[PDB]
Amino acid sequence: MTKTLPKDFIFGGATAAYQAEGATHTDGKGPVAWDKYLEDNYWYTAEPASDFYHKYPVDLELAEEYGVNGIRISIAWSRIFPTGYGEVNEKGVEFYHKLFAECHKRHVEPFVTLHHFDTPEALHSNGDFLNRENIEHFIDYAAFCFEEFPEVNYWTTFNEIGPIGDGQYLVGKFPPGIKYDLAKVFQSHHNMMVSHARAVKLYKDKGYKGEIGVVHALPTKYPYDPENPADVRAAELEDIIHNKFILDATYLGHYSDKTMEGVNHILAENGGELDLRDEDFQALDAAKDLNDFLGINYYMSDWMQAFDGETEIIHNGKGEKGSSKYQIKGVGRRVAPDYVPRTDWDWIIYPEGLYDQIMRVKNDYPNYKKIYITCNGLGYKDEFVDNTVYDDGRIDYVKQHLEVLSDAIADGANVKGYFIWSLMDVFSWSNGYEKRYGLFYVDFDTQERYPKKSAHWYKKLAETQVIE
Ligand SMILES: O=P(O)(O)OC[C@H]1O[C@@H](O)[C@H](O)[C@@H](O)[C@H]1O
Repeated sequence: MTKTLPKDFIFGGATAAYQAEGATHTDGKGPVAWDKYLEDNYWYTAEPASDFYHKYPVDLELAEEYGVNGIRISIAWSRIFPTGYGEVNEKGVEFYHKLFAECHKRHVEPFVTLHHFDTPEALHSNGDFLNRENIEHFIDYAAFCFEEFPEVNYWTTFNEIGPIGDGQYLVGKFPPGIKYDLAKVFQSHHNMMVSHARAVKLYKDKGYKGEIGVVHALPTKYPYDPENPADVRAAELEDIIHNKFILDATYLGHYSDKTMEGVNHILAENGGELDLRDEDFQALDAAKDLNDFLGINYYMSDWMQAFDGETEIIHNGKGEKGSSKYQIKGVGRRVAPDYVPRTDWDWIIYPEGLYDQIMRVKNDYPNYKKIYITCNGLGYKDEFVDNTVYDDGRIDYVKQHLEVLSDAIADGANVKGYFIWSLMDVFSWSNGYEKRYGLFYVDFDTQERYPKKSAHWYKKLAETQVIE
C-alpha cells in the first residue's frame, strides 16, 4: 500500500571532483582557489579527501553492488587545462577516460558536470566569471571536453550557479570571501548563465549524440506569514535572488518584468549596477529551448519575514544549532518556523518544499522537458559503529523526499531520476569533514569504505522501486 517509482528511474549517487578526488598536486593538476583559501580560512584541506583518484574502482564496484545505476561526476577544469587555457594536461585527460570506462564497465551511467565550484585559480583570481574573458575560456574548455569524451551520453555545464554567487559574493564563505555584494551576485548569475547558453548552443550545433542540461539549486522560499503581504514580498524577492533570475534566463531567454522590478529594487537599496549586453540576450534566447533536462538540487526550504534593519549574514559551519543568521536590507530575514525539524547546521527538513518547486518550474517554465533530482541528502555526524552506521535519520530524510517525487510524478511532473548527495563520504566545502552525507562511510585515515544502513536500504529501493 506504499508508493512506487517508475521502472526506468535512475537511482544514483553524486560526487564532486575537488571534494572526492584528492591528488590536488598530482599528474599536472593546476591550483584552484580552495587551495590557499581553506588553508587560511578553515580548519581542514582537500587532502586526502576521499581519494577518488585511486579509489573509483572500489567506489564503482560497490555502487554497482548496491543497485546504483547513475553517477554525477565532474571534470576538474584545472586538471585538463592547469591554467584554464593553452596546454592540455595529458595525464588529466587519461584519468577521466579511465574513470568513464570504469563506469560503463560497472553499468553506472555518468552524468558529467564541466564546472563544480572550481575555476582554475589563475582565472578565478582574475575576476572568475565576472570577467567576460573567462566566459571564452569556458566555452573553449567545454568544446574540448565535448570532442574528447564521446563516452559520455549526459552533459551538464555548471553546478549550482545561485550557490556560487551566494557563497562567493553574498555569504563570503567561498573564495574570494566577499560579502553582501548583491551586484556581483546578480552579474555572476547573468554571466555564468550566458557561458551556459553558449556551450549548449555549441553542443547542439556540432550535433553530438547525448543530452546537455543545467543543475540548479532551488530552495523553496515561503513567506513566514502568508497573510502578511510584507512577508509575501520578502519571499518573492528572496526567491528572485536565488531562483527566478537564473531560471528565467534558462527558459525565457530574458528576465521577466517582476524579476527586473525586484532586481531594480534590491540594487537600489543596496547599491550596484549590472552590465547587460544585448548580445547576451541573443545567446540566452538561442539556448532557451535547447536544454534536454533540468537538474534540481534541493535540500531545504526558507521562510522569509520582512525586515527593516541593516544586512548581516553569519554562516554556521561548525554545527552549532542556532548560529545561522540571514538578513538583507530591502529584502528580509529568514526565520525558521517553530517546530520543523532542522539540524545542527540549521538546515530545515521540509520534503513538501520539493514538490512545490517541481510544480513551480513545471508551471512557470513548461518547456523544462525533463527533471532529474541531481542532489538531495542529509548531512550530519554519523557514528561509526559495528563497521557501519545506523543512519536511520538519513533513511528517513531520503524516504520522505522520494515519496514527494512519487507524487509530483503522479501529478504530471516529468521526473526521471534521483541522485543522492553523496555516494560516499566527502568533506564539505564550508563545513569540514564532519558533515557527512554518504551512503558509504569513508574512514579518512585509512580510506576504507563501509556500507551504511542507508546503502543497504537504497539497494532494495533500487531493485524494487517500492518506497518503504
Ligand atoms: O554545504 P554542504 O554541506 O557541502 O552541502 C552542500 C552540497 O550541495 C550541493 O548542491 C553542492 O553541489 C555540493 O558540492 C555540496 O556542497
